[PDB]
Amino acid sequence: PHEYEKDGAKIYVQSFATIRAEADLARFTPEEEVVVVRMIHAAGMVGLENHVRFAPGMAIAARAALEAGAPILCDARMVSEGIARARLPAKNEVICTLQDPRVPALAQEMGNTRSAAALELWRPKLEGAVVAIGNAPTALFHLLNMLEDPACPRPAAIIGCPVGFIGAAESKAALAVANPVPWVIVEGRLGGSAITVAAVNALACRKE
Amino acid sequence: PHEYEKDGAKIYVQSFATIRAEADLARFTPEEEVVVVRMIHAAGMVGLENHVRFAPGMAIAARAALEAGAPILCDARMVSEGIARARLPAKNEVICTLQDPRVPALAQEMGNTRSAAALELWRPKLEGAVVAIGNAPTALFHLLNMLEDPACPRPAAIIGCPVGFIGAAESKAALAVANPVPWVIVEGRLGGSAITVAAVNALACRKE
Ligand SMILES: C=CC/C1=C2/N[C@@](C)([C@@H]3N=C([C@H](C)C4=C(CCC(=O)O)C(C)(C)C(=N4)/C=C4N=C1[C@@](C)(CC(=O)O)[C@@H]\4CCC(=O)O)[C@](C)(CCC(=O)O)[C@H]3CC(=O)O)[C@@](C)(CC(=O)O)[C@@H]2CCC(=O)O
Ligand SMILES: C=CC/C1=C2/N[C@@](C)([C@@H]3N=C([C@H](C)C4=C(CCC(=O)O)C(C)(C)C(=N4)/C=C4N=C1[C@@](C)(CC(=O)O)[C@@H]\4CCC(=O)O)[C@](C)(CCC(=O)O)[C@H]3CC(=O)O)[C@@](C)(CC(=O)O)[C@@H]2CCC(=O)O
Repeated sequence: PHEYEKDGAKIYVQSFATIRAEADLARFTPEEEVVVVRMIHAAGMVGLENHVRFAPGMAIAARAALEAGAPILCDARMVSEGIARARLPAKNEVICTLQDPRVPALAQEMGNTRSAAALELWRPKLEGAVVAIGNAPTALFHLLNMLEDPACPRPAAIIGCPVGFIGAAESKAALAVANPVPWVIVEGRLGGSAITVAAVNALACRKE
Repeated sequence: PHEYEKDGAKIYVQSFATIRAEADLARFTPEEEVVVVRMIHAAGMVGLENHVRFAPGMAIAARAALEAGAPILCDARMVSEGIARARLPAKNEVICTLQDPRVPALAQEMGNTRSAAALELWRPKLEGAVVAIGNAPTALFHLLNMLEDPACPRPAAIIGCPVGFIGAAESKAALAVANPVPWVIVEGRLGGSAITVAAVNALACRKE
């Protein structure tokens, strides 16, 4: 038959070692470097690290908020499903409101996407949250506008990594310019649910 | 506030137009070209098309099996959750057995990963299925070995797009050399749940 490596704990260690032998990671602090390594792993793409940007302190702040029990608010089900329940340090809730039966009618009334309208339902869980946006640029731009009101609850951190051709690059450059709360992004068109998940999973647990 | 495009049906049309203006797509048949466009969209990466390979007839065969009610067997929950229930043409079942409570003990006894052991549970749904492997190279290599037995039920098609540094490229090159059933792959390290989902969603419905 076909022969191949079957020890997944070994596969992980090997993957990480290969990435650290090939990637240009010197500019990242130790807390940032672990996140980057996992994002590269998820993407299968050495070179990705030339596009990542963090606010000073973000990685430290996000791991603290998770260790304190913060929820994780996700734009898409592909993000919520990816988060490793085993790695969570404090029984953290993982939330996506996209399929709430109220979202189609709210989106029509707002003249916005479903991805964006569903963020309105995050309000009660937003104070101190870790935000994970892996898909929808409209969700990230709508979140920026939400946070321009001083009465809106404010998250602990935002992982802003939407992907794509229309809106994506612009929404991530606007996040970084606005600097509402500590943030990380993948500049340009690259991003997506896998990279976003990998960032959350890296931040959640001190072990790789 | 921040200004940005809010019509998602418009966003899609624009995304696709941008990809078709930039990407090198001439070698693909019309049925293949639609799949490729959606995979690029999901990845945010023009250039991806230089890595995609299809068996002759795969795209036609996979869309037929779906129109006939075939299930969709998925390695990972990030794949199963991504598939658009609205685009499915014939009430198709979407299945992932990874979290079955029998999988941890079966994997120990097989000396294999959970991703791989969970494929044993696909047997009753495998005849005529569309296989969507977006994550685990071990699952794809284990599937090849499964199919070396003439008694194993055989799928209609395989979308083989695992990602990563260890095993991934090798498992996809082995799929293509073995040619068990019609197939598509992303050669090398790139791949993942988003690209895989996008292939299934492109095949499921004739409208873009
Ligand atoms: C349609 C199914 C999945 C999907 C969705 N994507 C949706 C978020 C829709 N996808 C959207 C757009 C086309 C989208 C992208 C935007 C930028 C660009 O187009 O170049 C990018 C970000 C390039 C993009 N769509 C990418 C993707 N969309 C996809 C994928 C799988 C491609 C595809 O096959 O159509 C792929 C996944 C990217 C990732 O996880 O890394 C909608 C229309 C607007 C969101 C926005 O631009 O901010 C959105 C629907 C809505 O919110 O009203 C989803 C809810 C649709 C559904 O269930 O019918 C839905 C949510 C999936 C989830 O919850 O896992
Ligand atoms: C740990 C959580 C998610 C995850 C998983 N990935 C797993 C599949 C584990 N991931 C695995 C490996 C490290 C893996 C990769 C293989 C190649 C390489 O490492 O370079 C690649 C393919 C590079 C890889 N892992 C990539 C990814 N794994 C991930 C991600 C999100 C990265 C991360 O944060 O660890 C990312 C997603 C890629 C995508 O969707 O496009 C295990 C250990 C082996 C599978 C194999 O190599 O064939 C696997 C566990 C097992 O089957 O025994 C998961 C079941 C673990 C869990 O729940 O504890 C689990 C399944 C996720 C799902 O059902 O959505």
